[PDB]
Amino acid sequence: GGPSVFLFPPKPKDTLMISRTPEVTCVVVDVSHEDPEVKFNWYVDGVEVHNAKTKPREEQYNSTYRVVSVLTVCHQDWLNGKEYKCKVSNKALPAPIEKTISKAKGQPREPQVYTLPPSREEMTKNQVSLTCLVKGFYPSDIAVEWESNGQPENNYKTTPPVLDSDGSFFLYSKLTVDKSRWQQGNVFSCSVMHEALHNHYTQKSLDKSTGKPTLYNVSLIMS
Amino acid sequence: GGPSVFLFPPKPKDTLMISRTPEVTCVVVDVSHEDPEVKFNWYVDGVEVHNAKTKPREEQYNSTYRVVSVLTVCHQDWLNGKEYKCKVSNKALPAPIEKTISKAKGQPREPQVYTLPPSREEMTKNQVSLTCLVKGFYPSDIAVEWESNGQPENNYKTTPPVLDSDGSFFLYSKLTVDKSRWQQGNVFSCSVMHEALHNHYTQKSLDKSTGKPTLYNVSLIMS
Amino acid sequence: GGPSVFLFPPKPKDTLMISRTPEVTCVVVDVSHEDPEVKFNWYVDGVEVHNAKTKPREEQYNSTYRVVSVLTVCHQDWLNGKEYKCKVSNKALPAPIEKTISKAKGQPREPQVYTLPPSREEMTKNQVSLTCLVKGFYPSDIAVEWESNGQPENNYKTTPPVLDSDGSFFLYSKLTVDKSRWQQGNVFSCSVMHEALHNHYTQKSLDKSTGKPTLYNVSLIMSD
Repeated sequence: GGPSVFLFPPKPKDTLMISRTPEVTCVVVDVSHEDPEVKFNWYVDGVEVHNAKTKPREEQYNSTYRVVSVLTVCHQDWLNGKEYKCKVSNKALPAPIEKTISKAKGQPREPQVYTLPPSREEMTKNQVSLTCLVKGFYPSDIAVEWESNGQPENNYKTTPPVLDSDGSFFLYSKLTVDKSRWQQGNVFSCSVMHEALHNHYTQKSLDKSTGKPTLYNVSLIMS
Repeated sequence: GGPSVFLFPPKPKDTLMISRTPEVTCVVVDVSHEDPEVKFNWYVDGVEVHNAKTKPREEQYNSTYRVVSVLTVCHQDWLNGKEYKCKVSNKALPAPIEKTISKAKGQPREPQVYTLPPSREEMTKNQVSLTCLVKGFYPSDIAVEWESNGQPENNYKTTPPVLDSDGSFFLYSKLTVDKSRWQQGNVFSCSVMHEALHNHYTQKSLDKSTGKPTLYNVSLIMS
Repeated sequence: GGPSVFLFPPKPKDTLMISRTPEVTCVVVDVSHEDPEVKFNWYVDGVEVHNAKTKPREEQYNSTYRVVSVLTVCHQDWLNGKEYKCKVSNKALPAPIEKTISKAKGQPREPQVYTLPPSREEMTKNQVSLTCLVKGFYPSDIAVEWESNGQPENNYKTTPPVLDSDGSFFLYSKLTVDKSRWQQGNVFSCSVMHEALHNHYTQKSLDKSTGKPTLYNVSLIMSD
């Protein structure tokens, strides 16, 4: 098998709340220069799709030759768990290689999201870090975005999911903001989007005064 | 006999979010008995669509034939506000009739969502009323839902949108609950889905913490 | 072709206000211009009234005429719930059409009125909104009005009544004002008028204080 097939699965974030149609690419890399032409076929539930698209070939700095294809896929189709196959045939390869993509067949798990107020030591520094974690989701396809007024901040960072003993997944998201803005009591939240969650959207509000509502500052004066 | 043709827009809750399927339909009422079969044609921007289907006709109490045709739509297709054409052609009908359905054009305005605690006089009664209002949205298409941490409820009523002095619509939603769960400190969240909102979703939660006393307290002195 | 008579029941605020008690409106549209004569009849409790009032017809572009007529009758007579009948006769209609209008029949219920103070998040906005909700009134006849002793408020918002699960009705009244006026402890109330309510008037004034345990934030002074 001379030519190789590189499959790019659709972005888990893209298939969520509608921004653009997710794209899956069945790129053909390591194509021999003797026979640049490649035969490409479809397999979707036994019926060929009518939205076939192709892109011009690109030649890299090295000897590797790539052929790239693009698609449009409806959001509801991916959630249905349909089976997809892109078949690549070439003269150089003796027999075709099979790489089939489909949604994971696992039991959905409802995830839980929590927020942690910054520590006192972080108050010493000029930057304040806000952390929120999401845990208990069996599928690895999830999105977390720190949402504020107007355009969301791009400073947020998300760690990859880590497997747990129970078989679920957990991850953290950290956002660094200015120290001065923290005392203003601005609203902060990290929206978590998962397929198991209701409406695929959940939000948790984090505020300085929400950590502890206990009454304070009691003064007594005796003559 | 010249049957009447009625057009209906898809439910917004179908359109703005993913899993629920939005279908467009153009219904016919008072179809002549001579030709019960009615020819329906679906056009999207002047393009034929093969995915549209028509349910079989049924006989009603008023002896009037009703034929319903549904066409699947994409969320981005309705977001772009593309024109849809329903063409009705019948043997009894002397001339086919074409109807156009399109999204209303307007300036998207971000709505503000607030929650009001129950009144002191109202909490004495067995039933407790929780109100969540959304204001300042120019389009008339908006969805309001009530839920808690456990599961969504169903005893919620949403008032129809009404005009304002500026022109932006505003409305309220009321949920009736028991005092036993309300006094235990249960979160209640109203979710608003609007086109102008970020990710077409915005949740506002209540933890019965409204009217938190200030940190400062009145000093006590002795004479 | 044939004229169509639309039913406009009296607005309960019209019944409540002294000046507009007697007015009852019959409205007819799609009147053919070929026939100039219009016959109007009022049947109160099954009998004809001697006096009548009818304004001149209004011309419409689409070969139609609008006829509005006013009948005078005591407000207490309408409050009794007796049926009223409007008859409109014209040459275009082969036979006269009789329309019956009456108040909704049902068990009267005493409505409940509650005011809500503005949320903390709203003082960010320049304009502050006050809400007064009414609920649990089976009849659709209700009148909610915002009132202040210093000066009546120009702004007034009211949603249409919404049917409840038990069969009653509920709605809200909204008043937007300035932050300074609300902070200065201005007196606001939502007068509610219903047929079942005693004296047909209920006032629920809203106070500036939110009932928080600490609002003074000023050290007290002891004097013996």
